[PDB]
Amino acid sequence: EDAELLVTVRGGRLRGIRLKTPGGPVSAFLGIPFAEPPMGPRRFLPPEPKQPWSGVVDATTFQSVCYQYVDTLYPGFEGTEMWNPNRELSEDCLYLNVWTPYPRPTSPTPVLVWIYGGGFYSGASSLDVYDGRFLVQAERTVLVSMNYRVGAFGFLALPGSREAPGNVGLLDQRLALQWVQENVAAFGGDPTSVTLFGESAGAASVGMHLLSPPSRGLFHRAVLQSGAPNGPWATVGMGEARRRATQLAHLVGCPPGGTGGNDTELVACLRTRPAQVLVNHEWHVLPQESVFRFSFVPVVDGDFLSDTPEALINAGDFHGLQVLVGVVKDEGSYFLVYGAPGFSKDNESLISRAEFLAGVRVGVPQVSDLAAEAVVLHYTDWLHPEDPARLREALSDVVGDHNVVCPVAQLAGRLAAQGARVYAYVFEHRASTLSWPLWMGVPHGYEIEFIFGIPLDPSRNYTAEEKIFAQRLMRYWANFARTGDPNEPRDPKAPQWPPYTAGAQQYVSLDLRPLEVRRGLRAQACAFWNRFLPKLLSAT
Amino acid sequence: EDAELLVTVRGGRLRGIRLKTPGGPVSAFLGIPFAEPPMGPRRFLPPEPKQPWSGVVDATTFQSVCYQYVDTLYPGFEGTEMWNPNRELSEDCLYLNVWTPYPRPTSPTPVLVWIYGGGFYSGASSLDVYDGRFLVQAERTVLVSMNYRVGAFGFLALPGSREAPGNVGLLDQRLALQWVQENVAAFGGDPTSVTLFGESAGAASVGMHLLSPPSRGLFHRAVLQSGAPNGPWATVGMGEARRRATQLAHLVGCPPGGTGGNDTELVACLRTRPAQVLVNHEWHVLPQESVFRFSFVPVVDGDFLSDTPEALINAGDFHGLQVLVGVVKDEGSYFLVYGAPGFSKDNESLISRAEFLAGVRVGVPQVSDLAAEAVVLHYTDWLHPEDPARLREALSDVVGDHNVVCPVAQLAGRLAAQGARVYAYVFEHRASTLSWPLWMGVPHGYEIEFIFGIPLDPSRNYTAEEKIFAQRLMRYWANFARTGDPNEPRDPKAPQWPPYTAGAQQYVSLDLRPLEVRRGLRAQACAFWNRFLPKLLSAT
Ligand SMILES: NC(=O)c1cc[n+](CCCn2ccnc2/C=N/O)cc1
Ligand SMILES: NC(=O)c1cc[n+](CCCn2ccnc2/C=N/O)cc1
Repeated sequence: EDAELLVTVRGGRLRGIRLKTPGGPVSAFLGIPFAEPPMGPRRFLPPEPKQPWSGVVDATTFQSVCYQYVDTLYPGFEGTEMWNPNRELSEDCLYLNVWTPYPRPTSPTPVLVWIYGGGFYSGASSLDVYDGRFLVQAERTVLVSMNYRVGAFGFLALPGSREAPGNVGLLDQRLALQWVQENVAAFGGDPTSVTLFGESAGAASVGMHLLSPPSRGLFHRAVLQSGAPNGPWATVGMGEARRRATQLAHLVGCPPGGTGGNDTELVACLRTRPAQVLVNHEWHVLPQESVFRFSFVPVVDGDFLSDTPEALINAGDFHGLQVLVGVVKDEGSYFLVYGAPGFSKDNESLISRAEFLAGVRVGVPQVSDLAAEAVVLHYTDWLHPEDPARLREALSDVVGDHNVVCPVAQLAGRLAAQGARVYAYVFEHRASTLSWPLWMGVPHGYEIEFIFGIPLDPSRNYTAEEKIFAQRLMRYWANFARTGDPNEPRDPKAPQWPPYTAGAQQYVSLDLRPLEVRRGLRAQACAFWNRFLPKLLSAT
Repeated sequence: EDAELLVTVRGGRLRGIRLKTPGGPVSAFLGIPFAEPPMGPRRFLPPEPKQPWSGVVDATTFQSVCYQYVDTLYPGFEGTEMWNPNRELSEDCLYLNVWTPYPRPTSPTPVLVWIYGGGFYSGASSLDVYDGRFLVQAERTVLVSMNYRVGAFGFLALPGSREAPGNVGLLDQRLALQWVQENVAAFGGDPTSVTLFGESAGAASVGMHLLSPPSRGLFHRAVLQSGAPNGPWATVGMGEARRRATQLAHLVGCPPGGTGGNDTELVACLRTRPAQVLVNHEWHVLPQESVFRFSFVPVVDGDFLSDTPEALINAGDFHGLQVLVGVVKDEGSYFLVYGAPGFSKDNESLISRAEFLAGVRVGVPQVSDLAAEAVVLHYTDWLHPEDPARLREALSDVVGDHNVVCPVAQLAGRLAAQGARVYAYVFEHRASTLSWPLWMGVPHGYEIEFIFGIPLDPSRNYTAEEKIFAQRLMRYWANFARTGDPNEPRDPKAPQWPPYTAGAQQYVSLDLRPLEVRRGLRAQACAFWNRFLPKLLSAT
């Protein structure tokens, strides 16, 4: 037994495991319980801190994945199954993982806290692409990642009641952040240099912690990848959250016909149902047929979020804060094979204009007929209004701009103009091992494997240029964690990454080629979403 | 060493296995290849007989399941998992199984041949509910069950071409019937007393072998359980079969962008696609939103079926043939949860009047607005036209009568009036271990476990009375297989089972109570489907 695999924390002792990288070993502590199991009477309730334990807790393997829907659209397909749970499903899932270099750093080291995405209905910290053994070995930093409750178990909200207050999945993340403040020093980490970074729903979660006062004192830097809290999918109304929760209870037989009419007996009936029963009816509570919309998401309850995320961003101070935001080239292509008519991953998806007009109503739900007419005007090439290849790219840009790119550009503009130093990027490299069709380009979620240094894994068929590209990306994220600046504090030979300002709107392209500075995060297209369309809906 | 576990057939030698029953041992020969693997260039082609092999083929375990869609509507639910494949999926699946008593019968024994159901898109002969160790031990008969290609691999039809002629899944069953004629004597079976029996799509398959001359001379008695070849779901036209096959090719990228669209190049493109790719787009070719409809079913091609099953039944002679038909009480309740609005297995499914009107358009597709009005009249109790419990039962009877009961009642009428001795039953016992909700009553598919003597398995939690009831049904089915008459030839004390005639229309009820003769297989309801509705559609 080695001396660096035994660590004592405020709850007790843990035995870690020594992972192996092509360039040196690394210590890991996988499966640390940071909360009591939210089972039985504690379902839908905020997390309670883990009670101290006797003996040594085995932290050599990942723990259970929180109960979640499992994607069955393309069974056996690598592109979809790489995001499915790789452990057993259980409500006993509130566990975090810590990677630390070997030998353990004798000086305090910056800490990176990863929050997985998955539309607030799925995801796990044990996926292969979230392996932090390569980022910790190459850049000698401390990586922490936790599981949080997703779906109804983490975001079912009956606003007003105390049996289902909502946003408990966000409280799972906050409790894990407090755990890092109280225990990351035992692993060689600096609790005064914590960098939150997440992707999609994790990026939205990172943004919601910026807007929540109790969570702001737990980290110092933020990285939002392909997501933002002001997105049209990230939050839901107090009344809509009550309707979605009530219909879910109706589908599972709650309340028993017909006694009961208050939230106390409604939640009491939900707590008796098996976990899989609630999951099988999760998608049946959405109001409309749509893509990029999810049943149970964070709610604006006045507690965790005192107001809407857009309001908190406009009227907030962000001085002394470094933020790194960015998107991929084709944000919307991934979500079109999940409901848009005429789209299939097994053909070229050469849609007609009739299918394009129907896809706009699916990609942009809850809009008037006039608002839909404005969308098809701005995204139609009127020289070739019937070209299937251009209509395919157009609908991909419609979903991408409406859901990811423009809410990110809106957030990045307000952050830089209110004190924060913001850096922006656009990931434009398609991995050579990508199993999705070519017409999707660089889809949503496929920059994560390069940030985590997955191409360094010799058992995978990546190219030599992609391995160098992975190390360069790991340097950017690490430099931003230590200094708050992605540039190398002493490098003059490499091109510089200029900050993003509301006026110049400068960003860089991440590719196999060196850095290239550009201007405008789709400024012309996002002016329609952020400026005009709000006013087009105010007048019905 | 047991000598009765080594059998030589016309292809080679086989090593069997001796299974255990609470009343004695039984020899089993599971996984006997009866055809060459239909892979590569043989996909969509008729089966070729298995060429003789050297050595000894191991017949001690079930072989692979044919490629098929897997139900993911209720993951982990016993009611649906029990029909999913229990072996690896592979196109190498043409294997049959033989159960024979120990000691091997020294006299020729009648042979039962089982054909599984599953809407021609799924099913396997290796399911636990199809285990023939109990029927063979208790009644000392020979039970044979085979796999046949389902879905597109067994019923994709481009009529006209020889690259995808259609009905090859039915030809897989015929080749297994010819195998029984040539080799069942080696197991102690009588090839002059072969009794076909299937359920749902298997029952329709048994009915289609009665109407095909080449298959007629391979068996002598037939049992059709909850299915008939004249059902609105069992067949499809040559034009519709071409449209469904062409769209499936389009969804998988066939033909390539700029290639000719003839049948030779189209089937050649489908043979290059992986098996799972064709399965993932199987349900995307149905024309309308409907229940109890399946993509690739047998086609009326003029070869296997010279005319429609309805025509061949009317213009056919059935003298010297004993048929046993029957249905369960609640045939339609199972299919409601797959798409009828307001239906869910986890609540009471107390639908409204508006949901009932929408469910009629789903349960009875392809009909005009006036035809749907007539269905609403016959199945609405106008004294309580909005009672949710009565509307739930009404839509269950709508789907049950339209798809199962009335197509069965018409088949039994024309058979008895044209020389065949027909016996009819109605299964009315709900199993005590049934996991489906109580409002479904006796769902479709849950009499099979009692015919196969599953309650005799000690590991199951069935009641004592259900074991005696299982032995009764095994006696009825065996007596029919032996003599063509389900009644006991030695016991005049038990109530007799009278034949079904076109005038008296007599049947019996099967439950824990003794036999009870009734009259009319939904005579008033089926007169609407079999007599009036065809005339209502002729005048549009
Ligand atoms: N069982 C169903 O009918 C069903 C419907 C919709 N979904 C939503 C798929 C997820 N999705 C939709 C739009 N974008 C996404 C995200 N995919 O990662 C799943 C299942
Ligand atoms: N949304 C889908 O991908 C889909 C899956 C399965 N189906 C068919 C389910 C099975 N079924 C439908 C109607 N009747 C049945 C019988 N099931 O046993 C339809 C659509």
